[PDB]
Amino acid sequence: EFLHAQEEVKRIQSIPLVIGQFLEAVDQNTAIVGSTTGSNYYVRILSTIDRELLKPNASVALHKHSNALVDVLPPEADSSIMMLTSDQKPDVMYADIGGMDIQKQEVREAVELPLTHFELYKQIGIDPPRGVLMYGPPG
Amino acid sequence: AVQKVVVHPLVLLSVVDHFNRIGKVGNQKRVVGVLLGSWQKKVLDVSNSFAVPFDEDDKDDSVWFLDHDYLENMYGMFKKVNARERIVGWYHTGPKLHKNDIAINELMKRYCPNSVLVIIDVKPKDLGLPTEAYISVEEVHDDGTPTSKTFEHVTSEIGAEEAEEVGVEHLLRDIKDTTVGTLSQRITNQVHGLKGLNSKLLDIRSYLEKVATGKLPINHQIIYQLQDVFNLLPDVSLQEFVKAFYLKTNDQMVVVYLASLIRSVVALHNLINNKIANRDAEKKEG
Amino acid sequence: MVLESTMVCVDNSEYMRNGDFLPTRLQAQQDAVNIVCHSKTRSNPENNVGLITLANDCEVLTTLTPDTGRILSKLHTVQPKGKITFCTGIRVAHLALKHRQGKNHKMRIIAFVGSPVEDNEKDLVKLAKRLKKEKVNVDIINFGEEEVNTEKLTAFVNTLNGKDGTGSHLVTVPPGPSLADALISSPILAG
Amino acid sequence: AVDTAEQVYISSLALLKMLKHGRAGVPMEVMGLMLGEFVDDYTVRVIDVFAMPQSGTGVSVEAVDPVFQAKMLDMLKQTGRPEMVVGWYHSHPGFGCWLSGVDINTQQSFEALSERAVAVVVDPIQSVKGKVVIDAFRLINANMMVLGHEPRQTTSNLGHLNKPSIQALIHGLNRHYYSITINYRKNELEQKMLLNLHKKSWMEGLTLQDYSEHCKHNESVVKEMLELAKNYNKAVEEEDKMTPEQLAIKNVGKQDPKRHLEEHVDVLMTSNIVQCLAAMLDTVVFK
Amino acid sequence: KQYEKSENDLKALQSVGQIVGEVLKQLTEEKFIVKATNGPRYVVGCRRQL
Amino acid sequence: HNMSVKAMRFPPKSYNKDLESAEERREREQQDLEFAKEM
Amino acid sequence: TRPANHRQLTFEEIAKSAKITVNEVELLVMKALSVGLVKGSIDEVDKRVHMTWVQPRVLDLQQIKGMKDRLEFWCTDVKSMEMLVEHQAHDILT
Ligand SMILES: Nc1ncnc2c1ncn2[C@@H]1O[C@H](COP(=O)(O)OP(=O)(O)OP(=O)(O)O)[C@@H](O)[C@H]1O
Ligand SMILES: [Zn+2]
Repeated sequence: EFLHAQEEVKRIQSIPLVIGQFLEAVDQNTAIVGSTTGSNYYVRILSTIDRELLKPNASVALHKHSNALVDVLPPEADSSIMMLTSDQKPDVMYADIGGMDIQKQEVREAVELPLTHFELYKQIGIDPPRGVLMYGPPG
Repeated sequence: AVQKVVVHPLVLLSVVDHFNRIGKVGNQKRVVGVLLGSWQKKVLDVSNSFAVPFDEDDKDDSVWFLDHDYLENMYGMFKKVNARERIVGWYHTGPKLHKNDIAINELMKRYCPNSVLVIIDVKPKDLGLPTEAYISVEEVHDDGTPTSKTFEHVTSEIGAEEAEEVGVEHLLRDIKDTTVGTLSQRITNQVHGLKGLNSKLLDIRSYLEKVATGKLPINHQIIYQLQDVFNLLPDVSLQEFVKAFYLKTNDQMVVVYLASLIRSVVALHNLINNKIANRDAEKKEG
Repeated sequence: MVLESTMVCVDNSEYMRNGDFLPTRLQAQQDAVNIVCHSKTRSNPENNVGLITLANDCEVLTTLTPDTGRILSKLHTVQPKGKITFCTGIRVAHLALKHRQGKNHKMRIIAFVGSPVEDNEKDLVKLAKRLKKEKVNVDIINFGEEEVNTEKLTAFVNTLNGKDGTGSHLVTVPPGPSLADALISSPILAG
Repeated sequence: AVDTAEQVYISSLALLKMLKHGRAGVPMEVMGLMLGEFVDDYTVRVIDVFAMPQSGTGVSVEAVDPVFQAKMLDMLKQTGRPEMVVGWYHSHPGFGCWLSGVDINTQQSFEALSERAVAVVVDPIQSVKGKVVIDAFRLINANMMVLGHEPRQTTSNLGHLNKPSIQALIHGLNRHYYSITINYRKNELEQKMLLNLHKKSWMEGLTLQDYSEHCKHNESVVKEMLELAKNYNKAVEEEDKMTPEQLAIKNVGKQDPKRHLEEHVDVLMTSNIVQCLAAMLDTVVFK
Repeated sequence: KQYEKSENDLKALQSVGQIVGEVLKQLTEEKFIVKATNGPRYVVGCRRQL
Repeated sequence: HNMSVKAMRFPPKSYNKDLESAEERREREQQDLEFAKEM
Repeated sequence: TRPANHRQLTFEEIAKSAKITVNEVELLVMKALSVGLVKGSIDEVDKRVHMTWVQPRVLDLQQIKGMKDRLEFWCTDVKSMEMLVEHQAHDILT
């Protein structure tokens, strides 16, 4: 009998689905989200959601009227998608840049050297840099 | 050529209701009609159908008629309401392969290239799937007739669809052997499966009925597969079957041992989670 | 008007293959079918005229329709060639008339025979008493050439209008390639 | 008069025609007619549904073609069996159900022929198994609304059983149309021939399932299951601590060993026992 | 003809808007995710032929 | 494991009422629902 | 003719039954495996070949007796092994 009710509840996650973003929960299985409409709400949630899939800053799904949690989402951003890598390389060689021996090697140390050789920074523990600024005259 | 067919519950009932609506004839009428649908990615599909007016006399049972005007107007209405939907073949109600069902296909093959027929069941009982589809093949061959043509059965199954499953599971409401765990396969194929092998053992016994008494043609094209079965009966128990068999059983039971080894400890932890819910509730509440 | 439906059974047999009557047999009996279906059409707008044959392959060349453009289109380069099989002509003439839009119609069939028949008279008296059990009046009009003083047909029409049938006729073929309009001017005048 | 106990018997097939025709052209309000026998003053048993093709682009219930339903009407009269026109439908697609102002006018065109024509809405999105969202309605007279007189004169405890949906109750629900409690008609003739035919395997349980990779997969769970058992060697260790309601809220960011653990024991169990038994029936059945 | 041209507006006044949107990405074959020129982001489907 | 099941289920107690939602807040839901339905 | 128990003949037996010498029976059976009428492996050092598949021939109403009998008690092994499944697997699902 119970398994008739079990899959029965998921009709609300039909298709007219609006998007919020998870913020926190008061307790177990009742929470607070931040809508893409700009306002925030105290909402309820579907029980079958693995709650441990929540909170990087979770893209969640809201019912359009009853305004409660529906579904957890894979991430999305509508900026430069990801630099599509085929027709996206600005075909500039390192040899195209002449006369930047210090700074090109130095930024190589700062960016992709901890990317690959991470466990030297980890093992010696020299705190690889979080972000990097570069400036100067234009051109 | 044609891999298999896709049959829907909508066409499945959409024959049976017509057998009901001509069920008032009492005496004899086969439900023959026009089978509609597509075939894509070398997969046959059956989506819509209707039935044609048909009569038949037992004397001179080589005479059939399809009102092809009724075939044109209603299928024009069907292409009109649905340009996606088209013809896919035909069907007859198929108790036992009636005899006009050699040319019904040759009568209306001018519409569909692989003008497929479908035998259905009117009184549903078997230990399998009572849905049949043939296909037309012809032969200028071997020894039966210089004009020879016999249907060959393509494998047949009931195609499901997300649209129709709401109506299917809605209109079941009776019983459904879900909770697919350690015993779904046991009953859908290990209980039902060996009895599946029962009838397949029985059908070669039904062919064995001609040792000296049955029909007059003897074998020709039966016995290569028959010799192939007993030729290809599997290997006997003398080598590593029992060895490597004991090896791999002897490895699978390790994993079983670990799983049972965890499960008890889990439920024990759960009982400790109950005794905290007992001992510090009896003094607190009373 | 009166309820019937005309189902003409053309003769596409291999003995219907000369230019004996005027133009051709094909245009002669074809335009015979055209003027009698204009007769049945203008006498009653409900009647539909389709053509079946009694050949080796009794094809529904045209579906039973009140339109005649399919009849005129298919009867051009129709190739009326084949082995005649009249023993299935009775059932292929009858079961279509049970396939029709109304069994309330008068079951009326014209039949064209212009070939030597190899039926059994026992078989067509079984089918003839079958048509006694089915209450069907068929007026057979003979074309072409045939076994003269048409053999097995007088007994078939006689065993068709028997048991108070008494309304059917057998227009026999004259063995002269005349103009065939006056050959069929009597069935268009009286039954 | 009526007793608001109107008990519509429909079908087993008409539901399927409504879902298919309501589903294939779903974002437009598709429509059509209802073709069944009109039984007595209270009930109606409509056995068949045939759909009408649309007119043009536009979500509408635009017009009927009485040419089309005329030839369609006599089509089955001269092929199948005669039936009777009774009602009609449309499709509020992902709405639920009500009578719109457009729906009520073409309704009002259909009650003029027979006073007991039927307004039918299907909603083929919000329907899963036990949900169908049908609720056939019919107009109530706005004359009696001006009378202030309560219609339909309830003599049976059969009407006020279901409670009305609020999206219908926004609409003319209690002022312009009423609901009807319905059911369906099914038989054993249909039940077995769909139950024994939907999910049936063939010889699959009598197979081996990738005999070099069944055991390889049997490692491919155990390997991460060990470290998940290290989380299980982790999470118990913060008990006799802060109250487990805090251990209920607090564990919605990071994974538990507890549920994830008992998952894989079930998985590795059922994965192994089926291959183990299926591997051994063939040793006797085959030689 | 004057009644026919005014019969063109007897039904021609019935087209509805088709709010100008933009495709963000596509979740599954029928699950889509968009955002119009208005505000928030929605989850949406299409027609089966388009 | 079976005994860790059979010894386990004595705890299950003091499960007094599975209250669905409410009564008076249901009357307020049909009340404000009646306001939006007339609206 | 040899059953599926052994079906392992030797080159001396080909040199007896076909009276063809030791140094030509291997060239005979390499040609036989190239044509594909028989399918079996060739050992050289134990002078035996492991023939597995034979080309199917035709047969009279007498071989169907032996195939019928090897079928008949093969039915009841399915009945017998299935009987434990129905009996022991009875309470798992009624
Ligand atoms: N080896 C080089 N070193 C420095 N500049 C170079 C070199 N080769 C070419 N240039 C020129 O210097 C310019 C630097 O390009 P870039 O766009 O990086 O300038 P920028 O430092 O980003 O200044 P801006 O921000 O104004 O563009 C290029 O446009 C190029 O023409
Ligand atoms: Zn509507």
